[PDB]
Amino acid sequence: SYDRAITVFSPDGHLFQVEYAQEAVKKGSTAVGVRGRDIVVLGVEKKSVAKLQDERTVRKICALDDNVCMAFAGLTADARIVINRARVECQSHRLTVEDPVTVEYITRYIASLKQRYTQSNGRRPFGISALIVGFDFDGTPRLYQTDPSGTYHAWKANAIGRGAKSVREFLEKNYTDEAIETDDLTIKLVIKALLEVVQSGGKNIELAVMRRDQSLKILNPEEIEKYVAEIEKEKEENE
Amino acid sequence: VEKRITSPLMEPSSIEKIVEIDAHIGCAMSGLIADAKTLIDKARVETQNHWFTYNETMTVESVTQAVSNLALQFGEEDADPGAMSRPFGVALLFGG
Amino acid sequence: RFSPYVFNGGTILAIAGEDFAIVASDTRLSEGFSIHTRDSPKCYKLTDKTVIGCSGFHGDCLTLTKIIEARLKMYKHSNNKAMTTGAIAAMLSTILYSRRFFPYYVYNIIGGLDEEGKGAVYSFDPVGSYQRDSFKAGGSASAMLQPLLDNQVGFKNMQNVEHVPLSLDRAMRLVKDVFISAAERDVYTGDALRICIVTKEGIREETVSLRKD
Amino acid sequence: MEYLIGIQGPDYVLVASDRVAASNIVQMKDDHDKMFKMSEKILLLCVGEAGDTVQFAEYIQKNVQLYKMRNGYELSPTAAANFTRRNLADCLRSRTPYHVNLLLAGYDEHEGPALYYMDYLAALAKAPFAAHGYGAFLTLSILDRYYTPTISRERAVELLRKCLEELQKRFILNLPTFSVRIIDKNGIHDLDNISF
Amino acid sequence: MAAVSVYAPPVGGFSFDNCRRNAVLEADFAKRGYKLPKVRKTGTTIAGVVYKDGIVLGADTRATEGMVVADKNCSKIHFISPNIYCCGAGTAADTDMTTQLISSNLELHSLSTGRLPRVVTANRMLKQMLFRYQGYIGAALVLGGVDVTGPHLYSIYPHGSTDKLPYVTMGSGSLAAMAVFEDKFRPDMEEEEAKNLVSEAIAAGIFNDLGSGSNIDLCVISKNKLDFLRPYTVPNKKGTRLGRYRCEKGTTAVLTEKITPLE
Amino acid sequence: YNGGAVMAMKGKNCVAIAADRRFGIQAQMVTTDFQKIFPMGDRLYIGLAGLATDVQTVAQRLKFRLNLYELKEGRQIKPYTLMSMVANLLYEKRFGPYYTEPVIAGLDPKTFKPFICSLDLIGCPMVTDDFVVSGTCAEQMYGMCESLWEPNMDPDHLFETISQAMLNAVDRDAVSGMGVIVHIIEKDKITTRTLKARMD
Amino acid sequence: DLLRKGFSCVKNELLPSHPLELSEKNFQLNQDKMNFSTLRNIQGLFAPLKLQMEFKAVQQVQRLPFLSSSNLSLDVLRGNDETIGFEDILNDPSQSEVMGEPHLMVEYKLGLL
Amino acid sequence: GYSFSLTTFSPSGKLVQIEYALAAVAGGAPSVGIKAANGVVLATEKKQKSILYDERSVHKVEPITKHIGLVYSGMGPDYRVLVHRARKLAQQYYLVYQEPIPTAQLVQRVASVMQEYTQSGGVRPFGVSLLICGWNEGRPYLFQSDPSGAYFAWKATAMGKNYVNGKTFLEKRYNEDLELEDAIHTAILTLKESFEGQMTEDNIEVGICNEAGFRRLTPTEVKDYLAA
Amino acid sequence: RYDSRTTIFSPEGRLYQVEYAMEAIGHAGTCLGILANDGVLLAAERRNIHKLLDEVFFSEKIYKLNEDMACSVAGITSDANVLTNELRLIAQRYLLQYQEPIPCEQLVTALCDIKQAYTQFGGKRPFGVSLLYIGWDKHYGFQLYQSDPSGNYGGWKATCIGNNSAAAVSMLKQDYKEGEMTLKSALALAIKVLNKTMDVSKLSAEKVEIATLTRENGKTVIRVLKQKEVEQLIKKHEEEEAKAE
Amino acid sequence: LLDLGPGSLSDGLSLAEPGIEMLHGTTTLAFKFRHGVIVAADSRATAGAYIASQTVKKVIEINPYLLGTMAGGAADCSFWERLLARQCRIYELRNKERISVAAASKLLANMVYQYKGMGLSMGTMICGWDKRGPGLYYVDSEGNRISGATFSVGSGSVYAYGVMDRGYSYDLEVEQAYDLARRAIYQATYRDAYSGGAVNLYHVREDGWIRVSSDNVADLHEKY
Repeated sequence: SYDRAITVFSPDGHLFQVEYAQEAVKKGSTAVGVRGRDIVVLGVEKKSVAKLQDERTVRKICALDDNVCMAFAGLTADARIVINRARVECQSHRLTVEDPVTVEYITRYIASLKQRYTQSNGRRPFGISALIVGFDFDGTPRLYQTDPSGTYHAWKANAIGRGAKSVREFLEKNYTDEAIETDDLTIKLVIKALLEVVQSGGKNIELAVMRRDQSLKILNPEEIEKYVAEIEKEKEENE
Repeated sequence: VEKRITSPLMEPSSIEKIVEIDAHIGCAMSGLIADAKTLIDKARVETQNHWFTYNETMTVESVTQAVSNLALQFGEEDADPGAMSRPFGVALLFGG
Repeated sequence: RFSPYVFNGGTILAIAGEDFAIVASDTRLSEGFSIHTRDSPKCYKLTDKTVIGCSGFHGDCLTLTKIIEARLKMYKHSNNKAMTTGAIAAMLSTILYSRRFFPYYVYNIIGGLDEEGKGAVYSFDPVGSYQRDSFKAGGSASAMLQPLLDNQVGFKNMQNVEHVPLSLDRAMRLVKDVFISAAERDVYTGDALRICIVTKEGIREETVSLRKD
Repeated sequence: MEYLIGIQGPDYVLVASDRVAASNIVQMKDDHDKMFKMSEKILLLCVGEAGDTVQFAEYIQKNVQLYKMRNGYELSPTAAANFTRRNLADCLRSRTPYHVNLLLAGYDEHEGPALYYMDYLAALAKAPFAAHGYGAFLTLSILDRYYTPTISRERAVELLRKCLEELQKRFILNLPTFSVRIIDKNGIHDLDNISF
Repeated sequence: MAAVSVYAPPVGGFSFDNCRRNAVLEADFAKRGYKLPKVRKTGTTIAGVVYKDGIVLGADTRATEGMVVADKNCSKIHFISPNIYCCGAGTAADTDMTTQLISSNLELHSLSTGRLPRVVTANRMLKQMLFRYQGYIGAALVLGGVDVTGPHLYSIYPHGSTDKLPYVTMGSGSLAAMAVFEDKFRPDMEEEEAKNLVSEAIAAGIFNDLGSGSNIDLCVISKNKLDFLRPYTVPNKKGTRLGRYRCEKGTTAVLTEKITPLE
Repeated sequence: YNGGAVMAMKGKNCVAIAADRRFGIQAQMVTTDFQKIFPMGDRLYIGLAGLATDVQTVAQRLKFRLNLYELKEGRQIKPYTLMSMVANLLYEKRFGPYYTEPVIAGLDPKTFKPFICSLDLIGCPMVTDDFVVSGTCAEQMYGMCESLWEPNMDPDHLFETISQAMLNAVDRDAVSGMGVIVHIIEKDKITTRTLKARMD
Repeated sequence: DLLRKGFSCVKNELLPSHPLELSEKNFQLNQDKMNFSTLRNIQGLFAPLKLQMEFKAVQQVQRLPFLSSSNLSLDVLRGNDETIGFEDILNDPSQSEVMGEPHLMVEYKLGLL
Repeated sequence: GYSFSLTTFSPSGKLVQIEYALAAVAGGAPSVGIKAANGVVLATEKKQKSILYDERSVHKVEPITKHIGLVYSGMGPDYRVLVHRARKLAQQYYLVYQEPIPTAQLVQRVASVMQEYTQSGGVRPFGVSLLICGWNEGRPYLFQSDPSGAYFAWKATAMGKNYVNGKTFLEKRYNEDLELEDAIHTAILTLKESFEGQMTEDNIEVGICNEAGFRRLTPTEVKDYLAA
Repeated sequence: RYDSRTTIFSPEGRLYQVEYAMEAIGHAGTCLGILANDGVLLAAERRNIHKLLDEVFFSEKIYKLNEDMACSVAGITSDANVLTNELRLIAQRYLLQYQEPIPCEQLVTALCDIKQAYTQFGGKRPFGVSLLYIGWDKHYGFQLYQSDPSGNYGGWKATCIGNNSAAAVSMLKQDYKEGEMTLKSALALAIKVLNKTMDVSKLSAEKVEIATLTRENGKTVIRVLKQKEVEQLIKKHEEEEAKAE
Repeated sequence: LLDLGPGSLSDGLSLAEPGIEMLHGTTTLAFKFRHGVIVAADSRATAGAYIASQTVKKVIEINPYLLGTMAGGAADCSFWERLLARQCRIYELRNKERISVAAASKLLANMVYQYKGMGLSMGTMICGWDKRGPGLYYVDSEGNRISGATFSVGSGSVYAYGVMDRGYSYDLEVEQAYDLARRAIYQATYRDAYSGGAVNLYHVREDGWIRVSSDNVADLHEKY
């Protein structure tokens, strides 16, 4: 009847440790994913810059296969475990049903793994939510969102972690046909959405994008810093 | 069944409230759909196993009986492999 | 050093008409050069509409017929209906294949009525490849029986002959005569002839005599 | 059987395999790509008995890809060769290994080109050139004859053509086409099939 | 990186796996090949007596790989316990490892007990091990020692059977050694007499057998003294070399030379 | 099958370990640079001889154990202990034998006393004072070393003796040869030479 | 019908590698049965029930399977604290020499997979 | 609170169950170990006070191999189990490597075994701390094993009850220059500083370890030593 | 909801057992590592200050995991021993597979997987040990890595774990020649850091365990600094702060 | 009680002369011209020298997307394509899209790879019209899984190879391809002794196979 010992239903039925791993992703770094016509974008803020930290090892935008890339929020260690399992699953599926795995299939596998740590008083639930995004073999963009409970609803434009509804409900009124027609136009959408909750500027706003049939390509503060280049893209052409 | 979409950004087709157990059984979910996903998997696997062993279409009553057989294994943790340790959290409507 | 198998002999035969399905078998149980008994029928009644007849190694015949009866009862309990003929045949194929690497040295022929009441006969092999046929024969004497059935039932190799539908009386005459012929040349066949007539009104059994030698 | 051949030059690796997949006195297919792409710069020529070749090659390919995606960089050719050897050696026990004769050919940005020979017992050995199948006997002398450590790509390809022509001249089996790829600083390069 | 494949190697202890490779690598047999090494037969004439107040063990020191004398000073009197010794015949590695493990077991026993171990204990351990292993561990041992209950002499056969005798002989030259004992043995010999008898008995197995012959070892175990006489006698010496082969410097040609200073 | 031959020789504070260089499948030379002498320490080498598939496995089965030993205890291993764990590794597969016969040769790290040994495929410590041999050419090395060996040979004469033993023993065996490698371990330095052998 | 784990099959293997394959690999359970039959026959059913009952709760909490374990209390419950055999020196589980992913090995212990 | 589980770190992050086994050791029977320049002496305090108790049966300074011995202060049965498995470990190492086990390796393995009970749940940590002496290629060794699994190398230390004052007593009484014959005497003095009962013949058990290996002193030799 | 079972999420999201595991680290000896252009050092405070102790052998908190990379510990020292053994075993296993020394991230992640597996399915105490890793590999060169009982980790250019960690990291952030410092300039910096995180007791070579890693002649060198070098470094920093007046 | 047959002995989850037998399969065929794949096979199944049946449907009807083929051993095939059909249907249920021919062939090959050299005698040939185009694979008992334009397996496979190769062309209009398959199977059953009966003919067009005809070789002999 309490928070306690996952395998218990509340007298209403709110089996609580899942309700808390559900709320465990309210302290992770905000993650955003917007799916365009020919591009899928995946942006994560990093307001733990910790200047003397190697920006490469803390990176949160992981890749699951040639056609699937992943973001998350919450307990990083659980995320690493589930990402390792998902990568092994992608390769195993390509070994037996040889084809690039559908974004649907790997999303369902991750959700099933998350769910399988909800029975069996046993384990504790994974404390992360994932934004599975990628292109499928038939050539269409996808975007998915898992939860510690196991639900895997697929969206068109998402946000998890700190400031969840802030980003999402900003993004309610900004997803349109004239936001996915051209690629950099799609990019500027996610940038502005993250800037709504950003730690005041492009402080390690770890963006990675994916166009059709090529790769995951983490945009990085290049000699041009497309990060900043686009920050004052919007911050010039706002007026 | 009502679907109760939360936000416009959500794909309606993603919300999976009516599934195809087989060509002649339909199912409706309500509750912790995380559990419905394993119950429906059990139902589909059982229907196909019955068709494989017995060259016939599995009757609806037997499908729901097998799915119930997946339930009622609430606590038997002496039986180690992969038990629920809890009742499911879903109510089902097998039509066929 | 131990032959897990032995051939007990025995012949079976099935005919599928329009309203019936004859299943007949000799009742001589043999081993090597000895007659264990002369009154061991090799046709078993499964359901009011389906009759199986096994031949070959007798131990596996007993075990298989008991497994099959148990499986019909389990099906009746879980699904709340008696199995159809086709379902029983598919089950039997599955059961036989489960011992692919230690086969059931039995030849099985299912004779009975399908869902619509027309006759149907299913013929098997020691590891469960079944198929629907209008008639069949298996066991030691199958090689003697099958050509004659092809001639008289399937009208093979005859020209300008009216394809009369096979009547129950003519089916009984044919089965009795083919086993009279078979008892003459095959040493494993004789001493009696249990014939099961599977119709819509139940299963009635006729038994006649063969050469006793 | 079938035929593999590999040549290592200054800064490249040339490999060639037949395209015939026979099942009996008949050949079932004549476009058999016997060449598995481990990574962007590694090629794994696999031959041997039917069934085991494809399964073992698929296993190793999936593992090299899995390592690449789990880490970000890629297995070096010597690493891939040693890992494959460890995998094949351990299966010389239960699942009656797999009689897969391998020929791993790859390039590293750091170590230069590499060619590894592997019998069905998992006996790894780096070599400047090698070959498998009964055809190896006929071609290895010709390889010994005109091979120098310093060979331009065109000289290497005409040497391979010499080997294949003589294999056509003598070898009793019918091997009409051979797929050829070269491996250098820029990925894997397909070359025009040598046909007769 | 702890790769996901075998659940784990949670149980060591005698592989098998990797035996079908042995089964189908006829090579040595059919397909020419035949490098395919085979094992050993060390322990070729070992003998023991029970003199008045102790045990005298003996053994030759030749170890033959195939039909080539591999070792010329292979010790075959193994140490079991400060008062128990054991000669070893049969396959070499099996005898070695078996005696070492039994010594460890036995002196753990004597350590926890706090008194001198009895011979019968070692006899039981060896018997039960060999019987457990169904005789595939071919290891013929002559067990000898002196506990509080007087001298004891056992002869353990590979299959598990053990025989307690006043005198035993084992090895390829066992029969030739048994001849001396059956003709010269008396109960209640003195130390020097028993040593001479065993020396002759092993000497019989040296000159009159092919699988044996080298220096002679003895182990005189008494109630209070333990002399591990090694080597007790040098009957055979290398024939003096007449030529002066004496490879000179620069005689061999060297293509490449690499030098590495270590310290 | 694959072939192979290795020896060791003791001397005046110096040992010599040698090996052929043929890696061939049963008739067919494939490479002439197959490694059979593996460094297991500053002055401690092991030479394997047998199946190439098991030379490559035992030498890596044993490097794993050796590295763990060294890290756990923090000292370079004495040759005798290395000898004793090869017996364990080999005897582990008593009924599944690793078809190889290692020879271990080196110097004691703190005493610089020569040490050599030889093991059969199931593991039987055989410490000798003059030399050990292994491989297909089993008789030929025995015959050569029993004649050329001398005690208390200075390193250059040791190198001459082991070089002649190799060169004249592998030349009389079809499935071993294609050059000879020789390592002379001293209290100060390691010399690795490749000798001139018939390449037929 | 899968892999990425060595295609767990061994169906070709089936027959033991030796009359000394299964027996020597599982002589621990064989000796357990020997002693239990010795105790069921002469001492009672209570003694085998005690041994099962205890051996259950000496293994439940030692360490997670992906790490090495000593299993102390089990050894001095059977006579193994002063009897040491070939299963202790050959390929000790401390240097298991083959491991998988920790999680994936600690779940099957209970039997999730 | 929080002092119940052995698997529950305190909010202060300190393991209270192992915190308690230390108190059990500190409530045990005193023991002293000294490293002399050529050997090690272990001396311990006997609770077999009543005349009915025997010395011919149970011993505390109890050997592991030809050159390693232990002494404890804590719960006797837990000792006996620990010494049994230390003997296992030494013999395992001796079979694997034909070499007497180094003292440090035996200490590390025994400490790992002891820790393996500190983090398991449903068991308890050993209620003993071990003092281990050894002799390996010409230098003495002395180690103390904490119930948490920690192990330390001491030139000289005291343990069991009233150990802090025995630790301080050894301070201005120990140095490089002392050697085994004098080490015995100073260890005896360290014991009687807190013996509480004015020792006689077998109120104590003493062991030594020079290259002649570990050896337990017979009561006559201790009697010789108590004469001065 | 509370501090139990190491597998319960409090009603506020925080794994209280792990938060308590990262509390024992705040009591162990201060340990810091600094990354330099030409090498890596790993200094540590050896809090076994008692004088009767012996066996100064190579380490009390500075272990070596393979031919290339070394480790440091902080926290419950027995669990640290277990973890170091597991690290050595994993490194040897990777070397056995691919016949190359393990890249540092490979081993760090392999260990963090176990350490997280203990903060999940279980019922057992999570490993209360926070580590530091120094090593080399051909993929990225010199690397430094941290770990918490939580299983988290991260590559750091210069960090510190243990007692007085906050002040040390603050001084390191404000004090670091990031990307353009040589080795023993970083050694002087490390001495300054430890001089910041003293107890009352002024430090001396009897209270410090500096160790260094170096890229030389194709072989990796981990030589723990001896007495004389450390005392000389101490006098150097002492004069430098003296004239800093 | 000794063993006392417990109950239904062992039969649970079977899904993954003296008894030694399983009938036979023979002379199948398929090629992949521009208008889709067509599959042809005879209808005969022998047992030693004795025909057990003349009406054996050798073209397994896996699902209305995809066909199989029996050859080498009748029961082994029938069972393994039946289980493959089960797996294909489960996949189509879960992922809501028909499984591609490449995937199904790999499923069957992996399923049959286990039991390697344990006695299976499968000679299957998967056919279908997947998302990528026509599909055609030769999955057999020893693990071969090869695509290709044309195939034929069975005791009389070689004769079919002959006639089919000299008749084949990728730009072959439909009704001529029908006649080509008829002729190839008829010649194969003319020479071979183990092949006979009726020449079944399937066309794998766009979505959905269809059945072309089932002519008897006795009538074809008169036809030619």
